[PDB]
Amino acid sequence: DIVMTQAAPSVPVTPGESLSISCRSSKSLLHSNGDTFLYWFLQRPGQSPQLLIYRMSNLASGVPDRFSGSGSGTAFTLRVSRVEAEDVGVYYCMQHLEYPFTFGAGTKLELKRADAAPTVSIFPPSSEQLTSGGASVVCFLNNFYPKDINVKWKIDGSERQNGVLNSWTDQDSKDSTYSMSSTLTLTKDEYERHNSYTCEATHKTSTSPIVKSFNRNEC
Amino acid sequence: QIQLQQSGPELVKPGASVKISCKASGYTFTDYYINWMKQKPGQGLEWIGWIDPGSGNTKYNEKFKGKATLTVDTSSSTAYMQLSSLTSEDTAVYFCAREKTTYYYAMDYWGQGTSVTVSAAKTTPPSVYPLAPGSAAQTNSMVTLGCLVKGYFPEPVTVTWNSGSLSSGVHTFPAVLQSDLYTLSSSVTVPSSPRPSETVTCNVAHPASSTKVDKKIV
Repeated sequence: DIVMTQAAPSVPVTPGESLSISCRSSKSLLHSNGDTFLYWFLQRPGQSPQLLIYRMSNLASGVPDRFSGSGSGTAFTLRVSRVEAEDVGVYYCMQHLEYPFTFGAGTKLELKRADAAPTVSIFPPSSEQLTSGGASVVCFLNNFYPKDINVKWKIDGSERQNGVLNSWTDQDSKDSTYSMSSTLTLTKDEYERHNSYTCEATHKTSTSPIVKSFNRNEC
Repeated sequence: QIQLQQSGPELVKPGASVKISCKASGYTFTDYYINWMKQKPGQGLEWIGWIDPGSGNTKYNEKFKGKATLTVDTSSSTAYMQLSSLTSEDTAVYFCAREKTTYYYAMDYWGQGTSVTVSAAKTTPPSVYPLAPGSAAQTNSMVTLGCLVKGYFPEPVTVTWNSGSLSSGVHTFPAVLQSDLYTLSSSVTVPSSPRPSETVTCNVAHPASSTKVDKKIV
């Protein structure tokens, strides 16, 4: 096995800018035939990977004039001239020299833009869910950028760390934002004992944490 | 019009086996190799093995040999891969890529992959719970509502808001596995004018259990 390594998991770039993705092999993909057996593919994202460049410096068919492969020995570099919306995805560098064939981790291309604030929202357990013996408090933090954010669940001022399940959507194609859905679950035995449930969110677009809350006896 | 179409969603339990397909079109099936790649939910991508369709000579990954059995079908233009002694470590997406062996050595086209799911043998219909706020001022225009789909198996779920009318503002979140079940939730940003005097009912569908549940948000 030849370990294929890709430094950064993700690399953000604004549309129009030039991107440079690095790949690193374990040995050396040289041949003597004069060719270096390196391959670049593009998963995108619920779509199938597509060959971009073969034999290190060869633009496959259909692949635009803006992509470009370069490097030597163990240092390989993919380069996009003008980043367009379609280029978004995980880029894979794979070797086709020794057996078995190995694939690099994968460097994802994210889009940059102006910072936006998370439109946080908190929802109390449904009347129907409660009657089933369970209680779930849902907190939605809609459109925001960058991707980084932190949700601290509070129950009567005490931080709840066990029982929370997060779910972040992929980067939106249209506005280039990020969404998340924090859900806390209890026993409808531990839920009745409390008054307030807070969904706190620490983001770059706020000097202080965005706090959304609700109290049980409150109509 | 050169394309490769794979079988699709696979229904397997531990210890059993499953046969993945990958029909090739738009070209001579015999003068091009056929690799098979595996991909964990988000762990990466890896080679399993190729097969020369001109003569069934196969080459496998030592780590997948003894579990993977590639077999072609020159009856027309189809390709198969058997996965025996399935473990939960096999739950993943498998791709089938063509290959220009001789000159380029370039894996040209690809299939759409086949999601093989091997679980502790569960199967359960979801429970849909409507999500409405606890208060809301009229000045606070864009009102956000939601639909919590909890306790189901297996994927996927068809979540819609009115009947397909409510398109914009729909955020259907990626389902995260609980213990032995899946759970997701969706939300919509609707103006403070329509909601109060207009119904919002999310349409949840579970093909696996063949159940349709409509729940009004109030």
